[PDB]
Amino acid sequence: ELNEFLTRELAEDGYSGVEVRVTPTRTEIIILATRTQNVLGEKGRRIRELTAVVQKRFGFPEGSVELYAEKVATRGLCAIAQAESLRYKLLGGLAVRRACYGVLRFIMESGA
Amino acid sequence: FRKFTYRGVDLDQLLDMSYEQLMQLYSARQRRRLSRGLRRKQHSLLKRLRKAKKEAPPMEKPEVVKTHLRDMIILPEMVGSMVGVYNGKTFNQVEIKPEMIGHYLGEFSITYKPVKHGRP
Amino acid sequence: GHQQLYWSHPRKFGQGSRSCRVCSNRHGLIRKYGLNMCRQCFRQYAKDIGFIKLD
Amino acid sequence: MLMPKKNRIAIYELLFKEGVMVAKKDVHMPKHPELADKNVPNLHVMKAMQSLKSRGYVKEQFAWRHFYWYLTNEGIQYLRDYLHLPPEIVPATLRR
Amino acid sequence: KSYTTPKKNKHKRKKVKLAVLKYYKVDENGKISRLRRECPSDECGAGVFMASHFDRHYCGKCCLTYCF
Amino acid sequence: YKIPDWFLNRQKDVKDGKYSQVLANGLDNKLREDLERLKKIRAHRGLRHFWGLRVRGQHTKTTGRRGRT
Amino acid sequence: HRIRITLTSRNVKSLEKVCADLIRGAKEKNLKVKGPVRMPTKTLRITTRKTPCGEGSKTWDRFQMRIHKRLIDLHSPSEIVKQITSISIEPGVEVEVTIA
RNA sequence: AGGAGUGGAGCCUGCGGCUUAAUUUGACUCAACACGGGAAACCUCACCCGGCCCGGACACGGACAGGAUUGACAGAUUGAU
RNA sequence: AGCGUGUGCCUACCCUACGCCGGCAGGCGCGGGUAACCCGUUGAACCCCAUUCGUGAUGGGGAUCGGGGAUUGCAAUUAUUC
Repeated sequence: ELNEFLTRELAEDGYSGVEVRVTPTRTEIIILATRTQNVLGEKGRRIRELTAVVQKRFGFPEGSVELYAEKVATRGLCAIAQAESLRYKLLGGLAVRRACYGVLRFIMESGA
Repeated sequence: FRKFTYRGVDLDQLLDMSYEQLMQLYSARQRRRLSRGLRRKQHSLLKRLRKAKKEAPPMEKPEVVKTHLRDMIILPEMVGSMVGVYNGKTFNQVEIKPEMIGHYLGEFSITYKPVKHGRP
Repeated sequence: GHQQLYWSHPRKFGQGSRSCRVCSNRHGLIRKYGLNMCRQCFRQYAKDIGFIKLD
Repeated sequence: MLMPKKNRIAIYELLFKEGVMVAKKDVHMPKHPELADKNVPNLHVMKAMQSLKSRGYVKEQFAWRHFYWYLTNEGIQYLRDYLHLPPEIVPATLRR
Repeated sequence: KSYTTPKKNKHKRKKVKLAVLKYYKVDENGKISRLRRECPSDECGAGVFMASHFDRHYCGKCCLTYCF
Repeated sequence: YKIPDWFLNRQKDVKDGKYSQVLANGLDNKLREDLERLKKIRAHRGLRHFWGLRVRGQHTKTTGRRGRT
Repeated sequence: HRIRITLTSRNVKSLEKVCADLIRGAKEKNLKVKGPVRMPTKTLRITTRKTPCGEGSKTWDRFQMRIHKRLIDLHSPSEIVKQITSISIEPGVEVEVTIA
């Protein structure tokens, strides 16, 4: 449910997946995306709203949930990020073969 | 010409009964129906239905009060009454005979039609 | 009496008292281990839960 | 939507206490779990925040069976001049 | 959908002209008179009032119907 | 003769209300008057017995082919 | 004290690695420690139809979920147990400590 | 080459057909027919006979604090307090 | 004998040893198990031993149908189940 919620919300910044790591009296969920400057917003507004909605939805104690956002290298080796990029390129208005050739050339230029 | 009865007791005695031994005069399903609990949850309709039975006209045939309840236990309090019970489309008018105590109004009103076949 | 007859029918039991937690469809529910999904949503979301095909 | 005034207000200072709001899409539920001190169903929250979405002050998101709402600055200012607030209280999502 | 059966209507509610001024009676002297009944419950202390019917007096919300 | 009341084929009869085991011609007479009583009170069971169909409430779409020709 | 530490996880390799790390710490701390007792594993089988509709050959899916559980006993006070369990923990392995 | 059989008997279930206010519907050789994970007394329910509420956002024009509007007990009417 | 399952999120509904009552279906007090810990050494059926039956639509087969008694559930008649 967490992965579904973030792949519906963060469709713009190239979402890849979550990584929930358990700690004694602490939970933190690492978010790996492409635009890590845009997931935070201005002075970390959006990440605060995401922590708040996770705390209010999943039934967690207050102050026990802290989200962390990091960028991942080799964007061309991630299937979800390239699929979202091709979706954004088709939705903005472009030739489908042109976008497919561009993303395939980017993937094999990334070293696949 | 014969005198009518139900487990040996008479009609006037059946009117002068209480529910606690009416359980033992009734059958197993009807005793469970009376012994389930206080009739208030779904059965305020049943309560005020017996109030509608208790409401009586002068010395004529009683008026045909009509229901939508097909699972009513026949009681001695409604002997000689007229009721039109719902079968889905219409209201089947029926005389409550003194032989029917221990039954349901859904039995004397047939829901489906008798099937008369033709050609394939 | 609409406030009393809006939801007067009991729903303590039956298949209408259960629902999927993804699409809310009352058909083909998986009540084993408290997944409480339909079979199609379970096949959609089976890999990331931890269920894999080996047998 | 017929709605008591106290429920509208109480929803509004909950929305301005923390700048998020969550609700499950079900109308036959008696009380909101977060507002268990008072008496209001989920239908009031859904229809009120649907009206506030239509007038254009929140986002909207549906993941599985729950709602997700996010305030914008015009929505912030609308709550500030609806709730009669001096310019010194902000929701915690904007401050650190 | 217009069908051959007659169409029902919602209850329109009849509009009274200044009913509160009919409750308090003002004479030429320095006194105030209460025509209809009052409320005795602990929920409504002295605020709401009862109905002036021909055979009962019905409360506004406390349902303290006293029939003569 | 110390035979318990639950060993009887006719317990709590609808007319006289006593436990009495009935024998052959009496059994046929009691069944005949029971069906006559059901037809007289015009219950669903009596109507199905008068028509000559399955009365216990089972599917008659496929089974029961030798009822008529 | 009778201290029991229960480890339950889904992977087997990370579970064996963290169990090796804990028994190595217990061996280098020079105290009496019980061996890694291996409880029988549990499989969670869900069998469902592949097609969403009711058309096609009757093919079925077979899902499994293996669960591995270990328990290792120690003879020490509590602070040693917490300081040895809060070192180099793995994300996919649950640790759970009680005292009888 | 053989084994268990099925098709004949009773019964359960599904489909076609007929009947019905309604007997909801998809699927018709393998590749439709104990299939839709469909073992439905109510919910399921998508079919029929009847009655309640708006859960018709938002924008415009009327409307209105002298009242825009909400709710209901005596008694009849269905079916329902 | 071996695969399993078992006190559930808004969700109320678990598996049962033991003692008493009743032919049985069942009812009441007491305890266990969030499980290699308790049901449970899962005293399963088919088999094995020994009576009764004797080629008879028969003690094969249990369709159809009547009466009574319990449990689930708000409600079982078009018979829920036993």
